[PDB]
Amino acid sequence: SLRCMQCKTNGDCRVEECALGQDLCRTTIVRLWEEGEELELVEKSCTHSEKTNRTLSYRTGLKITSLTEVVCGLDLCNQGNSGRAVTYSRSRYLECISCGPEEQCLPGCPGSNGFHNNDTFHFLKCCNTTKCNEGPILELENLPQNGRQCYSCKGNSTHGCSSEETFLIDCRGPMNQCLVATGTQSYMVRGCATASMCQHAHLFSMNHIDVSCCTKSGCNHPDLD
Amino acid sequence: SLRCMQCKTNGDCRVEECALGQDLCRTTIVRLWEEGEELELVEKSCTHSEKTNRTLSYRTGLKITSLTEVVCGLDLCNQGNSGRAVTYSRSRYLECISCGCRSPEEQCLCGYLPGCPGSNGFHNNDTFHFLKCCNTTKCNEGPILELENLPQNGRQCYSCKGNSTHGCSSEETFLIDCRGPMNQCLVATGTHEQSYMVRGCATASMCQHAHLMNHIDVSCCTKSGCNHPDLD
Ligand SMILES: *[C@@H]1O[C@H](CO)[C@@H](O)[C@H](O)[C@H]1NC(C)=O
Ligand SMILES: *[C@@H]1O[C@H](CO)[C@@H](O)[C@H](O)[C@H]1NC(C)=O
Ligand SMILES: *[C@@H]1O[C@H](CO)[C@@H](O)[C@H](O)[C@H]1NC(C)=O
Ligand SMILES: *[C@@H]1O[C@H](CO)[C@@H](O)[C@H](O)[C@H]1NC(C)=O
Ligand SMILES: *[C@@H]1O[C@H](CO)[C@@H](O)[C@H](O)[C@H]1NC(C)=O
Ligand SMILES: *[C@@H]1O[C@H](CO)[C@@H](O)[C@H](O)[C@H]1NC(C)=O
Repeated sequence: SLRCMQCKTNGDCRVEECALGQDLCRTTIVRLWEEGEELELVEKSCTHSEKTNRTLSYRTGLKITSLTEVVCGLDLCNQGNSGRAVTYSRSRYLECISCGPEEQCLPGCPGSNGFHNNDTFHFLKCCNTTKCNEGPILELENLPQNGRQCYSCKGNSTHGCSSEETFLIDCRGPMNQCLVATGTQSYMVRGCATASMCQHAHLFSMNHIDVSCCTKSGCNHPDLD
Repeated sequence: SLRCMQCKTNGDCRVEECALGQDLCRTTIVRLWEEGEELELVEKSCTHSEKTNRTLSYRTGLKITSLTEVVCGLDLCNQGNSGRAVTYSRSRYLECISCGCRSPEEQCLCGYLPGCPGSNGFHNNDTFHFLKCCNTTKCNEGPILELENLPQNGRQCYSCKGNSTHGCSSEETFLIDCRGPMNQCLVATGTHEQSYMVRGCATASMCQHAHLMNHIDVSCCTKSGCNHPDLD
């Protein structure tokens, strides 16, 4: 009876006897090139000569890339303040797509969104063209001054956003608009935004998010709401 | 000097004092939805507040997918049966592309001459090649279907591979029924690294501009069985 080598990189590799009706050994090679990169994967497994039917997935056309950065000056501040351990990666698959952050099955895309203040940065770009995908998303530390200045805070009207705590900051990159965002107990941020953000906002990450923008330096000052 | 968390997936995780002038701790979260799949990555590291330059890549626009599948029915035959070990995965990067004669590797500067956009299929009795070239995000989301998922399209071609004395003689040449869009009979004769020969079912694209065998010589016809040896 028929035994094949069962092996793929980062896997439990063994010789295995196959199930009945698995009559073929297989070597698979996937070579993939994009953006000057060449990936080459090999997988060896049993397999079958029978044709077997399989569903085809919903070709969405859209790839959504979302970035969030947080910075601080104090020691060890990027340590997580949880009791338990921190997530560093996560694969999530929506199995509806194989038949049988939005949940559509059976948005203000394409475009980019941007926001930042003195110590946090959120960028989101969704693309239906290949060039859009190949572009990298630049973090705060690589965006130059744009001549705009806006006010920055986050927190209650008494903790996080209060005359002491709100500072004027020099905007960077395409975030050449000033922004306020109101939401939820009451909670608020100020910072530089892209004009894109002011139309379709998506942030922390509160609800009943109320957003307004103005396009002159300093104009998101508190005594202007 | 300031000590921050340095940690990431498949990374060396620790607390480290940062280099001078790196006055900030950082936490970065990248969520990435694509083809019904949500991937998120977190990175904690040092960084700095002064803006510092970084170049962007030449965005090529193309994604070349390539599936290759080889089968046999004999015990332990997907053994690579060489003395030395075998490559399960390999990543290559062209450093030029970060702002630092090709086919199908690439030449950035013998440049931008594929004839690609589209797909190229070929199979024979026991091997299968398919080359999906992409220009839009929708052809990417199309998976490449293994031979076990292809119906028979009605065409029949002859099939061999190897020397004209060993592997591609009337003795070793068998008719096979093609599957999928591989509705053309093909012979190709190239070279290894003497003369090489291969016959199989291929696609019309495979016959126009496609490869993947040096000094490739390809000929295609579309009547079942017409890639028979004594027809060349
Ligand atoms: C899918 O598979 C079923 C049974 O396995 C078969 O009746 C049907 O015709 C197949 N459809 C296609 C398009 O191959
Ligand atoms: C992307 O979507 C827009 C609609 O907003 C459409 O006009 C355009 O043709 C699409 N591009 C691609 C490459 O699908
Ligand atoms: C908002 O106010 C309450 C009480 O006034 C306080 O306990 C809480 O910490 C404040 N919010 C933040 C984010 O500090
Ligand atoms: C990169 O830095 C150089 C000098 O270091 C500067 O002249 C240039 O303007 C910077 N890049 C851009 C795109 O401005
Ligand atoms: C793909 O490239 C071709 C040029 O060969 C062009 O006609 C087409 O619009 C491109 N599609 C996209 C989505 O860029
Ligand atoms: C045909 O090729 C084989 C290798 O597959 C080689 O060993 C053999 O000598 C060749 N036959 C000739 C040159 O007649």
